Amino acid sequence: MKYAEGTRPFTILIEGNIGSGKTTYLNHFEKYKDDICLLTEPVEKWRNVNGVNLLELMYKDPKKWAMPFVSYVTLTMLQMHTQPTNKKVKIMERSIFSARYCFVENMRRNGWLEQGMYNTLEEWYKFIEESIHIQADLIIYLRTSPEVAYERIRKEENVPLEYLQQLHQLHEDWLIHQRRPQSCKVLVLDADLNLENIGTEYQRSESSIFDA
Amino acid sequence: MKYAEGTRPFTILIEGNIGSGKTTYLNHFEKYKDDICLLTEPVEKWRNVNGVNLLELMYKDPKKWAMPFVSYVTLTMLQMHTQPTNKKVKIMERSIFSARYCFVENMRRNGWLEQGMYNTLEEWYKFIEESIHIQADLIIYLRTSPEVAYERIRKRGRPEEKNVPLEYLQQLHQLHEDWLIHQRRPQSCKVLVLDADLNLENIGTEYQRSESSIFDA
Ligand SMILES: Cc1cc2cn([C@H]3C[C@H](O)[C@@H](CO)O3)c(=O)nc2[nH]1
Ligand SMILES: Cc1cc2cn([C@H]3C[C@H](O)[C@@H](CO)O3)c(=O)nc2[nH]1
Repeated sequence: MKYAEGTRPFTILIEGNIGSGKTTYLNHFEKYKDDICLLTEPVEKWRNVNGVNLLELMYKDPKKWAMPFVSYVTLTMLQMHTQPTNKKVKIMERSIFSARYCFVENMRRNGWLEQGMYNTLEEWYKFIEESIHIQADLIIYLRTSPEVAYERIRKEENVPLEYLQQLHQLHEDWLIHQRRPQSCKVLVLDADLNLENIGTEYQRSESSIFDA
Repeated sequence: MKYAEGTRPFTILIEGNIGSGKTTYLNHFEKYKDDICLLTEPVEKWRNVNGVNLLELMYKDPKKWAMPFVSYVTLTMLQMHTQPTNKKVKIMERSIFSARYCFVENMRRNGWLEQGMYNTLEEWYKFIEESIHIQADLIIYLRTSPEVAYERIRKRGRPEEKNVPLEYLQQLHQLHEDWLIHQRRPQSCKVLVLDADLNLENIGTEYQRSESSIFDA
């Protein structure tokens, strides 16, 4: 058996470049937090590993901090995947899959993970796949232009357009092309548009809009 | 449930310093191969990781290769722990527990893992404890004085090991003492201690297999 086979709520992964409006799109589901297990990317855990800020240390010295940073990131996504709930729906911001097919892969290309390290991570991903139950029912792709993504990131971190281009192509390879092992179906939103009002045609029966 | 809760054979962990005679001790169980799942240190996997040799690189440049080396070593020990068998006894050379409590701790103390890396590895060990079933019924501790183990390493000249200083052996000695004698680590099972300053070539030989030709007519 795999670990946490009992965690099987309908599990939606929100995927997107930096600055694809993931945070906005996710905030819209808050009204449903009583019926939906809502998990936003755990940046604050990356900023504070028993004292240490792995996020700064990585965007400062990526050659040194890549392996440890992606290692910890991978753990935190694995916790979100395996996190039990009595709710019928889980929506996660990103996934172990975006860690493996996008961030790790870009880090290998940019030379921040040598072949030694890369091979070790891939061996772990194969072990994780064999050993840990990861419910993935649906992916929502917030698909952007790198140009549009770069504008949004200005509003913060020192991130070049070229990094966003790199992450865009890997997202295109995974979610549009089918060049990675594909767990589930993908729905694409044009995240170039403003998504402030997405889904608002749907209203909760409990909303004051339906009071007498 | 945890992964591989089905792998439940009586599992014995052989632990000791570099040079404690673990390879000799394990080889004496070879006559029991039909009834024991015998799993020796997977050094060969560490010497070829889809082409790369991680052991060399770690003893060459520990500061760079410590995080990767110990992460992969951890994986290979997990593969032995979780390996299924129809035999009633599994005997493993070392464990994830020596990786965590001895080798990772020693690399942190020697500055080859910065706090960031150590903390990340600890979070994973805690997750592995929670997620993966690790059968541990017995530890046999091949206890040595560092000086006797130093001498044994010299007499072998095993290329990677040759240049290990006495001070490194002392460090790993004290980490084994803290775990297997002092109980300063979370202890899963009982420990039996051999005096591995002595030669163990002939240990257990009062016991002979009935199938042995010494009991042929
Ligand atoms: C799964 C995953 C999330 C993630 C985020 N990040 C960075 C990019 C953004 O600037 C920041 C907030 O998402 O974290 C990364 O470098 N690798 C990652 N992998
Ligand atoms: C679990 C574990 C085994 C192990 C072996 N080794 C080294 C010590 C010896 O020189 C060699 C074979 O025991 O491998 C290490 O550096 N870290 C390790 N961790």
